[PDB]
Amino acid sequence: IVTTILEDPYVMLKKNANQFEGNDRYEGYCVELAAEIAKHVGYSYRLEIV
Amino acid sequence: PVNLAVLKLSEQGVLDKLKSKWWYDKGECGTSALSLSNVAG
Amino acid sequence: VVTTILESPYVMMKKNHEMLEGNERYEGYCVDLAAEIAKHCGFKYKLTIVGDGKYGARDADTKIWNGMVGELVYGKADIAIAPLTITLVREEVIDFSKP
Ligand SMILES: NS(=O)(=O)c1cccc2c1c([N+](=O)[O-])cc1[nH]c(=O)c(=O)[nH]c12
Repeated sequence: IVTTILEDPYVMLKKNANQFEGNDRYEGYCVELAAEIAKHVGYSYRLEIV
Repeated sequence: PVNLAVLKLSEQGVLDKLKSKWWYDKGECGTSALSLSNVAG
Repeated sequence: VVTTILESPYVMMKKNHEMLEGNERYEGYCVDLAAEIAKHCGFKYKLTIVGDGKYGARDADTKIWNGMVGELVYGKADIAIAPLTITLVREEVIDFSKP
């Protein structure tokens, strides 16, 4: 599980968040950073706001 | 594995490309003689 | 034992170094940085210069480290306060502090 906070270009909810499920409900910088490390280390994750 | 992965991203240049995208690529902004405009009148 | 390296602005040899034996032989930023570290640490420091005159890189043929890095892994040096860049391969062999 990933803990994060919403602030500007790091993490912000995606356009039409009503029609979204899971990790495809967020977009930003830290979103892409979370994606890169999860692959290199090797574990699936789930994003959650504080 | 995370600490070393961070160093793996930085040295190769993953962060630097990613920082260029969200700031600039996804952005909405962007001789000292007598000029012609001063005399134009 | 405190291993360092000779640089232009960091570790300078003072004038009249023959007339001053010990820690008075050198003066710079990196000398005072060690004193700040030993203000909150219980350790006795001796200004020891590395003999090779190298930072540290494992050769292709030998596959063995040299200099301040070489002294750390093989177990000779205790602490290293010097202008040393923190890279990927160094972290695999020796632990580094915060920048
Ligand atoms: N003298 S220099 O022109 O600036 C310089 C040039 C090239 C490599 C350097 C280096 C310095 N340095 O600042 O003395 C420190 C340092 N430390 C390391 O750990 C390393 O791998 N390479 C270096």
